[PDB]
Amino acid sequence: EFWEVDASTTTPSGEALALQVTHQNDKPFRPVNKEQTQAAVSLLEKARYSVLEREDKPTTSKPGAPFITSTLQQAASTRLGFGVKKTMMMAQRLYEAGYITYMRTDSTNLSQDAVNMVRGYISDNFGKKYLPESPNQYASKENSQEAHEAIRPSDVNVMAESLKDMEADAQKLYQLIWRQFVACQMTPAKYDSTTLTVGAGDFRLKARGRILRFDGWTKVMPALDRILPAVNKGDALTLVELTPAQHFTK
Amino acid sequence: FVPEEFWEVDASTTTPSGEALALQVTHQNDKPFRPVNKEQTQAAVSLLEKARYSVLEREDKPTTSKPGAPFITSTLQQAASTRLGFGVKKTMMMAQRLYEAGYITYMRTDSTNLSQDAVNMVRGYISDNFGKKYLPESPNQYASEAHEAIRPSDVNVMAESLKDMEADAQKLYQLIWRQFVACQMTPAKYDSTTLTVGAGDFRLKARGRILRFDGWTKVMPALDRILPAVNKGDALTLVELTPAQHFTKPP
Ligand SMILES: [Zn+2]
Repeated sequence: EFWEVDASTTTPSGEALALQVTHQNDKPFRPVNKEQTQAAVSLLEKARYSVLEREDKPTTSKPGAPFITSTLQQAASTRLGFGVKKTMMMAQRLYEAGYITYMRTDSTNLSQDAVNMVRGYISDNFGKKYLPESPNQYASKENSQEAHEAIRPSDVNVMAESLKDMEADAQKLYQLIWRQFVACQMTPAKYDSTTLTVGAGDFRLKARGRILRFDGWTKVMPALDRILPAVNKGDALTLVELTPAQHFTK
Repeated sequence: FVPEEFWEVDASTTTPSGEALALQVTHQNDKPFRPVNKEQTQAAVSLLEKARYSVLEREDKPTTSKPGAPFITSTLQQAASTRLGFGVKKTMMMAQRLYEAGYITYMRTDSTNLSQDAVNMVRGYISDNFGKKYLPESPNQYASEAHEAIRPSDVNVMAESLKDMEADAQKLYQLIWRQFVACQMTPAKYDSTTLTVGAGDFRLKARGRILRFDGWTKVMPALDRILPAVNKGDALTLVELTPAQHFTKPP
């Protein structure tokens, strides 16, 4: 058996930052028993934590394409817990009430009027950094009347909340469709794929993930590694909790 | 630090689709699982390692996380301890400093009240700096000597632009400022999933939640992940059981 110790800390600005104890005395931390682990905890409890290093690799996250039947079914399942049957049923009701485009489609195509309508909405409700220079294209081939279209809101100015006549699930499904559509025409989110190294007494702790630099499309559609609060080399952290756990090789 | 009164045992599993699923033991023999020492934890592990894991139930439902009330003396001390690492005397001293300088309301109070002017002031700020979805239709009132909660005299004055206030007082102000603004913002909303699992004489659960709207957490960070698809009756592959205990900074 061996033990691991995770630590919960608070950044200078009061944000939560989870770390894993990786080293003690410059070597790998892996106590073999409760005795050694609890002693490490005592020491960890009394140490002063600070960020020793922050290694960044700039990255950008592109919004996803507007929904089609397959992607709507996957997203509704994941974000809303809706099975395939419920999803198509609610999509059907929405389509028939005239709130969204046809629900059976395998094309991410957006008509010209739809692109202009959403870019107008983005331009009116968000800063200019949220609007790409040109429309975001998904799927090769442009629109032309009777062509297929992605599943999208008939009118972007209509929010799920305004659908007072549709049942709860239909409204939730509409909000999901609405968000994916608006987000697909917004700019990429920008992050710093990072590794934070923290020093505490004789220990070294680490966290890996990404720090948000610009939310971009995520402002309307929350993105599903993990987002770490921004911290800089030299910053002090406040220890709030230590969690030792026991693991077995087999 | 303060060790929790009970240890806990987590299970690392896999679903029929091969996706990782993390669980926590909640019951043994139908009663709450509450091992008081490492020893009774080893026992539970021995029984769980040889058991069969099956999904008993899956629940998906919308949940909300309302903002907390504006600070009063006690809650400010606690938040300052946790978020800034300030001892009570240091907090009160910085508070006294911020007060005598006219930046915050009186720092010794048990009241979560906010004057009509204060409310209108902060809602105005919220309206100008955030979307419409961030401003409650009606103000938020909290349940509850002074007569008003600790809050900034002016919402427009930011900690950064204080003055002859030292570093910690500026930080203490930001904390007070953020709590004040967030208490008048809308709730954060999520879509939660709860999985219940059966194994031998034990029951375990997994809780996950997807953020749908950050609301108040946009200005005041809250202090979890996406659960894989599985259905009632699905068997799970057991990977490893992990006893664990939490040590938390004392009040
Ligand atoms: Zn076709």
